[PDB]
Amino acid sequence: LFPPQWICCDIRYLDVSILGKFAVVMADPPWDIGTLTDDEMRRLNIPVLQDDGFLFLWVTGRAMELGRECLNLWGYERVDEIIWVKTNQLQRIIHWLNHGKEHCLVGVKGNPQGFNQGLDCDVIVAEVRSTSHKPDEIYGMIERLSPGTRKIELFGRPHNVQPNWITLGNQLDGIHLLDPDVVARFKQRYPDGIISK
Amino acid sequence: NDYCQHFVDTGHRPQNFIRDVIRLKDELIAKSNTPPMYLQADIEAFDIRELTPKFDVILLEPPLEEYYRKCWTWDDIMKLEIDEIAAPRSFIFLWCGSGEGLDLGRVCLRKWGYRRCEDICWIKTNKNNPLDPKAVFQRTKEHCLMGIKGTVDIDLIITEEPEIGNIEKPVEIFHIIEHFCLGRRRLHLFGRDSTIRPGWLTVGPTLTNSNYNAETYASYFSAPNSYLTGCTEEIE
Ligand SMILES: CC1(C)CCN(Cc2ccc3[nH]c(C[C@]4(O)CCCN(c5cc(NCc6ccccc6)ncn5)C4)nc3c2)CC1
Repeated sequence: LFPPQWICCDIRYLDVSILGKFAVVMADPPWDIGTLTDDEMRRLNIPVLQDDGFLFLWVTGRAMELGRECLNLWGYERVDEIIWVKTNQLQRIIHWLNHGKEHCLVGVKGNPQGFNQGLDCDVIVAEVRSTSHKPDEIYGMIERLSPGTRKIELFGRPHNVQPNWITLGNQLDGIHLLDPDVVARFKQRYPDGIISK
Repeated sequence: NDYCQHFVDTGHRPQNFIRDVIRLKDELIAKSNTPPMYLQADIEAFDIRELTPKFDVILLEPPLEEYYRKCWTWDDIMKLEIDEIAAPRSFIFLWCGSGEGLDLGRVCLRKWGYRRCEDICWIKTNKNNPLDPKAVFQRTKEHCLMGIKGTVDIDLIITEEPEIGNIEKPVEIFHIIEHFCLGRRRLHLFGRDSTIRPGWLTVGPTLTNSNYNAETYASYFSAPNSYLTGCTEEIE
């Protein structure tokens, strides 16, 4: 379990029922603002991934509205909104206005218990790395919120892989699965080891 | 340097460590500003239609229950007929707090006929001072959503957490609006005596004096001043 696991794949086509239930889902989707259409986004099978937990959903532009929509369709209530203030290595800030921040919606589903609500604040301050590259502070925040629990990231890239996290994304390097029950349900669902349509 | 870890350790919000917080344009705005006008009105009980003309900019600062730790619920706000006093091409700036208003205020914008184009965040430092039940994190910001209908600055305002019970929003919001140069008929709903400001009509229940006259107000925008940006010369 504990060490980073991942799956290179098209998240549209993967049968995420094999992966089980997670205390936290994080998604950083390629909103159409290799992107996904709004219907493709609305159709993702997020609802099977959780019973009681949180969803972290990166948004920008009109995805700010659309992400709220997917968030509610998938069965979550938006209860927080993190913003990451973008700085350089000297802690200064990098249509109508220039943008100094990225938004991440926080959704709750069910009734999660045993989480440490209230340890971090809803503002992150941290340096920009690659274009499209998220700050590692979010993993620290998510760890303090729900420590030791299983977490899944959608549309992550290789640098995003983390302990306790299963990463899905089409630019990862193949498949790397260590959780036995997940290896089991994977082999049952994908015996010849391919995932299309 | 993990500023979130640091905040968990010390009580210092990450924004505490952001460093570092054109003139002639301010002069041009200040020159073309109408005299401040203001009217005491109980907005729930007041037909907003007798505020004329239609406005180019609306700054809407309803008193949210969450600001206190007469309040207006989003139920009340959503029933305001904002679309009846907005110019066909106009802009709205709506303070939504940090809770459900982030969603309900977006409903309002669409209800009144606007689409969101900016999400301006007021980030509140606690350098001088190291919970909603639904909350997952400590809330250290408020959002002011910007709307457009029809056809320099950044989207962050950083200041210290005001004293408890102080509901004032940072005056920087006004600079941001005015630097957009969106027109001269500017309305601030639920302003206060403390927010009255040249270039602005203020309507709100706690104002102590009124000077508003609909004809005097319309005076300021008659030809040849009908379509000014507020960022240009006075027409001699
Ligand atoms: C914190 C932020 C600043 C981080 C950046 N954020 C915006 C952003 C920017 C760049 C990103 N780069 C990826 C990783 C991905 O791999 C890139 C490539 C397609 N990705 C898919 C797509 C997919 N299905 C459809 C498909 C498949 C093949 C060919 C075409 C279409 N299946 C699995 N991965 C996803 N996420 C990103 C998010 C803002 C906040």
